[PDB]
Amino acid sequence: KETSASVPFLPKPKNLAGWVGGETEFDPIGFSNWFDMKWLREAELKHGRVCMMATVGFVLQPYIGAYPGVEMPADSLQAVYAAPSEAWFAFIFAAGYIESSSYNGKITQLNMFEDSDRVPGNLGWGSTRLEGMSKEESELMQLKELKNGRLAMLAFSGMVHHNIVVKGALFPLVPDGWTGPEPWAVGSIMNNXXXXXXXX
Amino acid sequence: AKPLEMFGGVDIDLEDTPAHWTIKASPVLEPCKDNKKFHKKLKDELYKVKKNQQKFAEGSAAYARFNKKIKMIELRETAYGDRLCGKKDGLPRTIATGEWNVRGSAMWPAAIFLYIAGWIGWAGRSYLIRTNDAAKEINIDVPLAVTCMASGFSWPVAAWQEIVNGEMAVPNDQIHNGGPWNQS
Amino acid sequence: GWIATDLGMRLPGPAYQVSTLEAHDAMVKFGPMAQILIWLGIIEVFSFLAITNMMEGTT
Amino acid sequence: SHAVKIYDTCIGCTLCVRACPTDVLEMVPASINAAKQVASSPRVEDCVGCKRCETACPTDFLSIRVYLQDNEETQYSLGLDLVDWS
Amino acid sequence: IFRYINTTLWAKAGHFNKALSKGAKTTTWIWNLHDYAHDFDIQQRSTGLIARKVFSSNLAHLSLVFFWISGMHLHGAYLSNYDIWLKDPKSITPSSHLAYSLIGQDILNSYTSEYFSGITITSGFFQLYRSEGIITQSQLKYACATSLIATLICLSGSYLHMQLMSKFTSFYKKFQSLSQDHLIIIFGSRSTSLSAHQIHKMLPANPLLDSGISKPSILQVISNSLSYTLALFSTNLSSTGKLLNPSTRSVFLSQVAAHHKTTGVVFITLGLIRFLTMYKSQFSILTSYIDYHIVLSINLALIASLSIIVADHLTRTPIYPHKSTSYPTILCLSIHHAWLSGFLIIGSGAHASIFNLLGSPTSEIRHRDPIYSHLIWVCIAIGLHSFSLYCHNDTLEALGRPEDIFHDNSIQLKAIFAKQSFLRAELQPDIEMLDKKIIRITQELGTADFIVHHIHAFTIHVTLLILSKGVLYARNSRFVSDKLELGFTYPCDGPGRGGTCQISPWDHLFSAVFWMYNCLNVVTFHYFWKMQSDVWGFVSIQKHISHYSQGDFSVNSITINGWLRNLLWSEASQVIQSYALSSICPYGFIFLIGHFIWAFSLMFLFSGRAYWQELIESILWSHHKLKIIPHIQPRALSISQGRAVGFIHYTLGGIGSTWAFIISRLLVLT
Ligand code: CLA
Ligand SMILES: CC(=O)O[C@H]1CC(C)(C)C(=C=C/C(C)=C/C=C/C(C)=C/C=C/C=C(C)/C=C/C=C(C)/C=C/[C@@]23O[C@]2(C)C[C@@H](O)CC3(C)C)[C@](C)(O)C1
Ligand SMILES: CC1=C(C/C=C(\C)CCC[C@H](C)CCC[C@H](C)CCCC(C)C)C(=O)c2ccccc2C1=O
Ligand code: SF4
Ligand code: SF4
Ligand code: SF4
Repeated sequence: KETSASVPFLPKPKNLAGWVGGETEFDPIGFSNWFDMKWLREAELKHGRVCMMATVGFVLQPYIGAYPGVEMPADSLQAVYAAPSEAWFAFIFAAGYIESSSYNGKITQLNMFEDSDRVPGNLGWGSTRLEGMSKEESELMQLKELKNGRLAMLAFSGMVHHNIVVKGALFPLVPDGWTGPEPWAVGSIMNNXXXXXXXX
Repeated sequence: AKPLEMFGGVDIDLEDTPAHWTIKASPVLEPCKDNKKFHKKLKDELYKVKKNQQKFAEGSAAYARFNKKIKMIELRETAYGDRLCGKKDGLPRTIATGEWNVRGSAMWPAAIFLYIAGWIGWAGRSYLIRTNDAAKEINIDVPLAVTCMASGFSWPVAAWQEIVNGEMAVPNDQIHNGGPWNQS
Repeated sequence: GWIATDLGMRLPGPAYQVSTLEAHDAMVKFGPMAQILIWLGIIEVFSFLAITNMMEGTT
Repeated sequence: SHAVKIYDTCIGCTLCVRACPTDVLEMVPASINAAKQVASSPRVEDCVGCKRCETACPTDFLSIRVYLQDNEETQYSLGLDLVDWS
Repeated sequence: IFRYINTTLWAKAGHFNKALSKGAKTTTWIWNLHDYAHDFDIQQRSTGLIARKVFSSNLAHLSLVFFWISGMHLHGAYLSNYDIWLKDPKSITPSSHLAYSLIGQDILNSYTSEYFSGITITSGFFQLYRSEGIITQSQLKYACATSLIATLICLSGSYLHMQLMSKFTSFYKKFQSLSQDHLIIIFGSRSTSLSAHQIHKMLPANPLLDSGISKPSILQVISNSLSYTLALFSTNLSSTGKLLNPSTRSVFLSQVAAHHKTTGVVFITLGLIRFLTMYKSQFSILTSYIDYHIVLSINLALIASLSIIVADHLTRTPIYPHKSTSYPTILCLSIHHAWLSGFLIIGSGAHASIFNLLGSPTSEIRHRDPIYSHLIWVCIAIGLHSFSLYCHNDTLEALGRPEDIFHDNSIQLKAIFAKQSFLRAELQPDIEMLDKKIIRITQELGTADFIVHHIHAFTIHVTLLILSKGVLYARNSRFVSDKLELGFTYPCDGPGRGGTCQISPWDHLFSAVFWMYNCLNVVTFHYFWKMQSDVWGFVSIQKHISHYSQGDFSVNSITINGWLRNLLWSEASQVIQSYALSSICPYGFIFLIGHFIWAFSLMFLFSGRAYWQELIESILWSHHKLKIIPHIQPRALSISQGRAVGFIHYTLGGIGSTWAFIISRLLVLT
């Protein structure tokens, strides 16, 4: 009974053959044993790519944003509201078109891989710059894509929550007079009993 | 000749123009931010809540919670200002004419609910079709159940594609029509 | 931790200028105790998985 | 008195006969089923109308049907105990 | 031993009954699974498993009650204004119950103290705590901790006894042992233990509070160390109950401690007497009643009778400090125990029927016709007499002939035995009052009290008629001669013999629940109107009394229209006009919901299941049309289940309606 390389105190996750993290098989909960892991790979790749683009845009907006005629909020979270509804509508339209056409209308966890079991996360976009590495460094390129995607996902999460704890821009990290985060102003039962809101 | 008295109080538009087809042109209604009954009702709400607030200590937590309630009430007053309310009640109205572009319109909630309700029904139907057994209805196949639940998002297209391709309905000669009404 | 806190070792923040007895309540009201609980929760989820997979003999 | 009729769909269960609390039903030989027997109701004057026979009948729709006739009730069909009608 | 405690049956629902082993073919399977869940008798395996299940389930429920007590204690320690209530109980309403500020629910919390807003509780837990010498938050913390520990202990014991007990287990059948140890060690040796608790913690504390030292020098005096106060410090001679404590408006706690000591002594002496006492006559009862259902019915009847005695004794035999003036608390303590008395009496009747069907009955079932016939006659006699005095008064008052009605100012029906029942209390010829509030004044019983007591007797007798008719006619009847083979609960025997619907003892309980509900709704209304009209209320310094209802009972309760107008209409003004009023918004809403639920029950009560089955089939056609096939086939509720659902909704809705109606009014008036 082998153990996973990543978490050595847990059994090695089966159904996680070599895709990217075959050297550090990491599935403690076991979604790969519960779900079609090809769909899981597709979701992870789409999340990683969307988050790479999201980190780049989130960083860029406060400084080199400002499309001619669009208004500029310093807090990049507020940029959704302080943007033209027309540009946002066209952008969502383009995203939906790309999502629908790429999978030939089989955009569904049941129907995603039912007849066109092409490859997990492959869309034929820019494949001309791949496969010249003799299927050995192409796997390394896929590994780099996955690592950058996961790092970008965690980074975008951190950027969003930093902008929330600061309630301002992003890059003025630890702004003047910030003196630490205590901004979560939502009451809680433990908060109610601790702060003596109830009782007495 | 004063249609108000002719019809026992109710008033008629008496004008045939397309510009009056909107709900905002109705003489029964009026924007809430300039309606006397709206002002009086929300002022009475503020007065009652404030009178309750003074009954407690100044530095207590109840005082702070009542301040938060007062802020919520004032935010509600300023938020419903653009909503239409009747010229006699002051209570804002919900628009059910398919306007799509008025405060308090019922088109957006209708669209959202219809989408999510079709999603729920489609997920349930997909699970029932893919589990053609009674054992799978008492002991839910949770992976398949959540797979169908996630797959239900494309219901407005998949359902129509099944309707036109003869995969949703079934001919009446394949299900029990009902009790016999004749034979002799 | 108790030794270090009693002997005077502190984090460079004025919010931590409390005795070790009140450290728990002060930091619960400050916030870091909730975050520590979240992190110990994820680590204990992994520990619970370890126990479940060891007692069942999977590992 | 009620009306207890036996139809051809009977398969000779004998369950209807066993369920009857007043010995209304009986088994008669026949040749329309693999059991070579069908039910009969020679004594429906003793049929109270409990319809236990209908509960016990396993055919798709009951091979034995009890038709209630309330404007027809006799002392036996009513289960009269304190009072005699004879 | 415990290696057989496996989770493999958790996924296998319905394992306990062999009738559910075929699988969930229809939706009736679900309801049957829920119905047979606690029916240990009919479940699979030997009789030893029945004993194990019964005992362990008793322990689990005991743990549940302990958890509820722990929750109440924690609410009192950390979610209550018990501090200011301790300091000034006559100006602060008890409240250990808050509501979150969501969806405007903030409107439910009301001003109870200058530093607290919440829902006024009427459970009387604050008076219990004060009578239990609980002053600091630490005491409530440790009470909650002990109750949680008891919950864990009882849960673990219930878990253990499913395998400690075995096929050879027999300790539950040793009824001599059970009776002796229960009686002595609990009723005697624990009553004296509580007497010790009171003598050593209440009398050291409650007199200190009554002495005006709510300070009690903090812990310098309150934390015991007061052996210079004497046990009978302020008995003031007199007789227990004749003279109340003027400060707390209750019986002196020294007298309560003496009562508990003497009752424990009496119970211990009775346990000693039981070694040689009167027997050999209840001996047929002794041998024939060794069964689960019979002892369950006996205990249910006994506990329900004790509950009604508690209901009548908690109101005008004031034991708790500062409780007689807290009128909503008094009302709740009476009425809740009244309802529990009714419900547990009905359960006793049901389990008597079950015992008759499972075990073998006794001699009284052979002359059942004279019994259940003279019961019928007495029910008819007191129904055509008690109620009609109301109908007669109503008709002759409508006709304008008030001199011909049954009233005090007219033809009067004197309550002869009650008026000569000055034995109870036998207090001095005046009243007692604490602070603008009446503690207790003797209820002057007149004509209206006579008529309403006869109404109570009539309703009790009809409910008893239904129960005893179900019990005695369980095995067989002149109508159906093999009801024993039909089981305990069945819809009918068929449309034959004119119609046999609702002959089962279960259906007799089904009707008896309606009649018990109707019986003590009148009890609730009689109490609620009589106390307001003739006991509760304000005072005048010139010894004049201004009650809440201004003496409406003796002049209006003689006619049904009086009940409709002065009780259900005039006294419902508080609940009906309770919208946007901070404390009583939920009571108005719950009044509306109780009406809705009560009317909703009628759909199940009046309709049969065949119509609903046909409608379900019509809908299932549309479901099958779109390839939506529920393989757990939809079936309408069974006849017995339809009746059960109807009865439950009926009683719940009506109880909620009364509940809101009484509580909102008493909260507004106080
Ligand atoms: C100590 C009390 C006690 C005990 C141990 C039992 C034990 C038993 N009873 Mg019983 N019973 C009791 C009191 C008790 N009963 C009372 C007081 C009544 C009168 C109402 C009844 C009436 C009664 C009947 C009529 C029947 C039983 C039956 C049974 C047996 C199986 C029960 C079962 O599986 O139900 C499973 C448990 C449930 C279905 C609980 C469902 C919840 C109830 C029905 C609704 C409650 C609504 C709730 C209070 C309000 C909701 C709040 C709202 C705001 C949402 C079992 C031996 C049955 C049997 O066959 O006996 C052999 C049977 O037919 N009992
Ligand atoms: C014609 C055709 O075919 O097209 C081709 C084109 C081409 C080029 C050949 C192709 C490609 C590759 C592409 C497009 C590759 C893009 C890759 C990107 C944008 C990666 C971003 C990673 C961001 C990260 C990790 C962010 C990290 C952020 C971090 C760590 C933030 C860290 C912070 O601490 C810091 C630094 C500050 C604090 O405030 C907190 C935060 C912000 C969190 C394709 C796909 O083949 C297709
Ligand atoms: C309505 C009705 C039905 C049909 C009612 C059924 C089948 C009830 C089951 C419906 C679902 C399963 C109940 C689940 C709860 C409700 C869907 C929601 C209740 C809580 C809401 C307030 C959210 C019967 O089967 C029946 C049988 C015998 C006598 C009378 C009647 C009867 O009156
Ligand atoms: S139960 Fe029905 S099928 Fe069977 S013998 Fe009787 S009538 Fe025939
Ligand atoms: S209705 Fe009853 S009595 Fe009549 S034949 Fe059927 S089972 Fe026999
Ligand atoms: S109506 Fe219902 S309860 Fe009455 S005999 Fe027919 S099936 Fe039985």
